[PDB]
Amino acid sequence: LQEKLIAVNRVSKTVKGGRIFSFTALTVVGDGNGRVGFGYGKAREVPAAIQKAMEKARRNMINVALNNGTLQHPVKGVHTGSRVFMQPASEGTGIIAGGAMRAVLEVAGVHNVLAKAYGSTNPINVVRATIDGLENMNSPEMVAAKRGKSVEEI
Amino acid sequence: KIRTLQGRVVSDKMEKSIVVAIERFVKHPIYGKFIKRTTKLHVHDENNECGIGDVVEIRECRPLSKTKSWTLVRVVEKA
Amino acid sequence: ARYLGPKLKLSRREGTDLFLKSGVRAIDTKCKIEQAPGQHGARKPRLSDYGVQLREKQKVRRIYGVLERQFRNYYKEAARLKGNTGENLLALLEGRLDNVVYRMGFGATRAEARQLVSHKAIMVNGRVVNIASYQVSPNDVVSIREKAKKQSRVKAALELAEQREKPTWLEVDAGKMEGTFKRKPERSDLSADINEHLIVELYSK
Amino acid sequence: SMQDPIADMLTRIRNGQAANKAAVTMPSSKLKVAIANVLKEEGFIEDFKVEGDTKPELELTLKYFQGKAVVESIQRVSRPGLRIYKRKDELPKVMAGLGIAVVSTSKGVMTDRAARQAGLGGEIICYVA
Amino acid sequence: ATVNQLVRKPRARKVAKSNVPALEACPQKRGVCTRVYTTTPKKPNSALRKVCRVRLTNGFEVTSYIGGEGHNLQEHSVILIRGGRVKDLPGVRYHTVRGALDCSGVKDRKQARSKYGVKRP
RNA sequence: AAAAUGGCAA
RNA sequence: GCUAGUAGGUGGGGUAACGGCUCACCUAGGCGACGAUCCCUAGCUGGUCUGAGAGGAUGACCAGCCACACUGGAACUGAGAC
RNA sequence: CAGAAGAAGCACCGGCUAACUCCGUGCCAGCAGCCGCGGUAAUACGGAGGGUGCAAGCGUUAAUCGGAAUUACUGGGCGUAAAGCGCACGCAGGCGGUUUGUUAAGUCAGAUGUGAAAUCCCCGGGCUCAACCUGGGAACUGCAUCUGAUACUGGCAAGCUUGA
RNA sequence: CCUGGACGAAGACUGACGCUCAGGUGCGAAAGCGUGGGGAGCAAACAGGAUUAGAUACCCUGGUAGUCCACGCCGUAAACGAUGUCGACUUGGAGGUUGUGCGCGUGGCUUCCGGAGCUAACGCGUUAAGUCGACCGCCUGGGGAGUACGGCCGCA
RNA sequence: UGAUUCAUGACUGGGGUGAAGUCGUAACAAGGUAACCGUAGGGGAACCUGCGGUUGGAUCA
Ligand SMILES: [K+]
Ligand SMILES: [K+]
Ligand SMILES: [K+]
Ligand SMILES: [K+]
Ligand SMILES: [K+]
Ligand SMILES: [K+]
Ligand SMILES: [K+]
Ligand SMILES: [K+]
Ligand SMILES: [K+]
Ligand SMILES: [K+]
Ligand SMILES: [K+]
Ligand SMILES: [K+]
Ligand SMILES: [K+]
Ligand SMILES: [K+]
Ligand SMILES: [Mg+2]
Ligand SMILES: [Mg+2]
Ligand SMILES: [Mg+2]
Ligand SMILES: [Mg+2]
Ligand SMILES: [Mg+2]
Ligand SMILES: [Mg+2]
Ligand SMILES: [Mg+2]
Ligand SMILES: [Mg+2]
Ligand SMILES: [Mg+2]
Ligand SMILES: [Mg+2]
Ligand SMILES: [Mg+2]
Ligand SMILES: [Mg+2]
Ligand SMILES: [Mg+2]
Ligand SMILES: [Mg+2]
Ligand SMILES: [Mg+2]
Ligand SMILES: [Mg+2]
Ligand SMILES: [Mg+2]
Ligand SMILES: [Mg+2]
Ligand SMILES: [Mg+2]
Ligand SMILES: [Mg+2]
Ligand SMILES: [Mg+2]
Ligand SMILES: [Mg+2]
Ligand SMILES: [Mg+2]
Ligand SMILES: [Mg+2]
Ligand SMILES: [Mg+2]
Ligand SMILES: [Mg+2]
Ligand SMILES: [Mg+2]
Ligand SMILES: [Mg+2]
Ligand SMILES: [Mg+2]
Repeated sequence: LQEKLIAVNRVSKTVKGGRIFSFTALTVVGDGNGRVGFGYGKAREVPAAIQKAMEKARRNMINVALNNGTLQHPVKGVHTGSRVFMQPASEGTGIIAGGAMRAVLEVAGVHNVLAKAYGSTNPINVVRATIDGLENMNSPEMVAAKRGKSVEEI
Repeated sequence: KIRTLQGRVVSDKMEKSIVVAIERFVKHPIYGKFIKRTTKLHVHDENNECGIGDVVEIRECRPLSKTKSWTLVRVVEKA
Repeated sequence: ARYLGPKLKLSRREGTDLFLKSGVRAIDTKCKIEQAPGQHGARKPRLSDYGVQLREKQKVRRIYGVLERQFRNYYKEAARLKGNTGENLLALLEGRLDNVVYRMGFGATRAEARQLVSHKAIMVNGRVVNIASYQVSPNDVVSIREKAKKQSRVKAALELAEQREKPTWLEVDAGKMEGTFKRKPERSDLSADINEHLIVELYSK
Repeated sequence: SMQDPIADMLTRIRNGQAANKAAVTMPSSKLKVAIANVLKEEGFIEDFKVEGDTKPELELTLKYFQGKAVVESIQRVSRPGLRIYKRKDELPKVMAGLGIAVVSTSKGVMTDRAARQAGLGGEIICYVA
Repeated sequence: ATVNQLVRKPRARKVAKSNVPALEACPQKRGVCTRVYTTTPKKPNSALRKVCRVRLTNGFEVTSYIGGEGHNLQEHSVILIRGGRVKDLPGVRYHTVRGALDCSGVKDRKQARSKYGVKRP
């Protein structure tokens, strides 16, 4: 499983004594063959936060129906303020995507894609929008089964 | 054939002349909605046959006046 | 229009041997290949995504000795050419007369091959070509000039080439000191160490 | 007032699928029946039937593959407020060909693929996926 | 907005006014120093920043920052100005080009010499 | 019942 | 809101040629919220730059068209020029 | 023919953004695109060593588009962030239930004419390569006409009853 | 006394006669303005008494315009559901109010709660802020400013 | 003789910026008289008061 640290942020809560600082870590893990999950971890120390995120990511993996390292069709994903568009690309195109989307796509095993993030580019919401787009992608085989047709007919 | 336009007479006040409104349905270049556009032509009416609200066929001709280069072919519909 | 500085620093920055020396001796003996150049070289800073992309592009450039403007033009050509842009790009760099002369073993290094080409010691299809960037077509014959055949450097380079792995797409005859570019190298023929996708992504940044 | 009966039909399917209704019914029309035939032919709906003469009602039987609606998206394209027509060369592809575009051509209502085979353009009624 | 509304009134683009109007879309302009003085920056900065009031060839009168350490500018000095506001000096939208016309290069500069009109040692 | 005020800093 | 040669008609003159082009007489028209009139700015195009595209910006060089030739005005000669 | 001879600079190194330390200075002098930096241990000023990026150039300024889905046709919004007219009637305008026939305006298909050449793009050819030059094609998304198609939209005619 | 609208029942009738609406027109709280009345209570202003450091206030005692009527003007309000109008569609529960058929139905309007869905969140949730269609109005960083200037309107 | 545009003009209106100035304390908590909207009158100033309106008011033991 490939693991990528997307973002580390210092957050704060106020108490009578003063401010209490903690760290958050957004991570993604993937098998490079259409399995990908994201993890969000919080702790007083950065390494602890990363470890918690990685552990969550490993148990939150979902399956994506990739076609030869590319998407099946153009997909739109939305979470909170983040709206993402992703489209299949030719071999050698590479990952043409923004940073947060890039990590998800790389670990998922997408080698070629054209993407654009609209609205908020907040990493936590972008990761969720991206994974949402991928999960709702339809293979030709699944469309054929739902429509009661053969893939050739589709 | 001969190229002709069909339009509604909007004025017949001039002597031997009428103003005819030609309607064209055109797709808007950006928005893509089909919009009605109007072109008004001064037309020669030798017999002063046409009346306001009539539907007429007109053909292009040589200049007959400053603003007239079209002539009446027939009155398709009376008002 | 050419890098004339120390060669091993480039390899040290990349962290891999760029074959900027003959290979008569190991790079480790010549320099501390592992350590990056300079005072703070021993420290290994975390590299950003941009950093990773930049370093890959610089590595490929340093291997073939191409400056940015020419390398950018290669990228643009590779993108225009049909098929895989990254594969097209590597094919263009391989097609350079300079590279072909080194791969045929006429030159010990690409820089040595460059001087040979520049100094009119190389003929393509029986015509003298002194342009390093010249693109060699399939079935072209690259040969040393009769005058330059006697040079000691060329003979030494041929011996070194025997030690190195032989390119499948090139047929070379020693003594005759002529070679034929049979076909454009496949991606499989080239090293898998290079990640061309990073370069393509970088130029789309 | 009611100014787009086709959009109403598409919405009834969309809402019915969302509400996991077994079937949806509406006032019938020749155009609606034509669209229903394409939907049935492409396997988006199980069946359709028309009942009554003075006021015919079209009933469409919806389908769910695994407790999930087969029609994941259905959207009006050409609409009264903005009509969309395309040449055969510019005929739209839905979900990279996995979906269908319903097209009204001079030879009748058909999928984009069928229209492209017949080398005909027409009005893009709706996208279905 | 509906298509019908856009047909009646199309989307309108912004004015996009220049921040360097005195240049009048020229890379530089020549001017004569009417006054050379120092001004304090706005908070949270403290300094005595060197500026000149300049009357340009186009007739506009503007304030221009004199960058680098030390200068020879006086009233009646002919200088070349370029675009570039000074964040902490309100109303200063231009920089004096060091080492052009009457303005001399900064003395004893070894780095970023081209930015201060200093010839190679 | 009355019950005003407290430079910007980091 | 704009317009009295103004808009149209009849006849005469004029032009290489149709024509308010000009003139006499007659009618009262004509234009305009699908922006007339007025104000400001501007040579137009093939193209060029940018952009995934749709757009946006631009019209130097090259080629097509137009306009101008100290400023205002005028004709003459000529197949053709004001 | 003779000889390494005659031929390297510019910006940058706090984050964005590839590249770090020492010394000097001490809210000064100065830097600065933005966020900001400087009040005695400054990777942010100035110099030096080292490094990064470019290279016969390199920076700066001006200017256009991009990123900006930040005028949103493609492709945005309006309970509280900017945004529903105080409410309503209503002309122009936009849009409109269902059936048949007819028309063929829109629409669609094909053909013809035109859409200068250059340019752009593709496949080639020529200058040692390239830039550059050049052959043929494609394209010029348009406009007009002719001949067809008739589902949808429009027109016309006759209806229908579900809206009114 | 004159008069507008809504809703229900069962039939009959007309036969798309519809929806929206720039400009236009009408209506439009309170205060205010004009003319003529009226004037108990209340009460801007005003006066005095307190309170207070001061007290042009809050509190007290008084008190004029005004509040009322006729007619004309003004045309604005957090004129708010801060939610444009019309139509279709999409799980429920408890109420209120008003019809109607045979305890069980079936209509109109309305209050609370909540499901999916939606939403930045708060929340909305068949009376949508859900899912769609038609048409209109409006927005484009904060100040400067709903101000200046010009126009139109108004007695002001 | 008009229109329009630009420049300028004693003085004057409001706006902005700048010292740790002077006078108060109007708002934010029930901000110590809930706030705010329209309007009217008054007052060194923030504001106060009347009339109607809104909740984008706290409290309820
Ligand atoms: K400071
Ligand atoms: K005339
Ligand atoms: K005449
Ligand atoms: K253009
Ligand atoms: K002239
Ligand atoms: K002649
Ligand atoms: K839009
Ligand atoms: K028809
Ligand atoms: K109307
Ligand atoms: K009284
Ligand atoms: K409206
Ligand atoms: K004046
Ligand atoms: K108060
Ligand atoms: K008040
Ligand atoms: Mg060069
Ligand atoms: Mg000009
Ligand atoms: Mg874009
Ligand atoms: Mg002559
Ligand atoms: Mg870095
Ligand atoms: Mg120090
Ligand atoms: Mg720029
Ligand atoms: Mg844009
Ligand atoms: Mg927005
Ligand atoms: Mg507010
Ligand atoms: Mg608001
Ligand atoms: Mg309202
Ligand atoms: Mg037709
Ligand atoms: Mg051409
Ligand atoms: Mg019809
Ligand atoms: Mg009143
Ligand atoms: Mg009164
Ligand atoms: Mg009283
Ligand atoms: Mg009192
Ligand atoms: Mg208002
Ligand atoms: Mg009210
Ligand atoms: Mg409002
Ligand atoms: Mg209405
Ligand atoms: Mg609720
Ligand atoms: Mg005002
Ligand atoms: Mg207070
Ligand atoms: Mg208070
Ligand atoms: Mg309050
Ligand atoms: Mg008071």
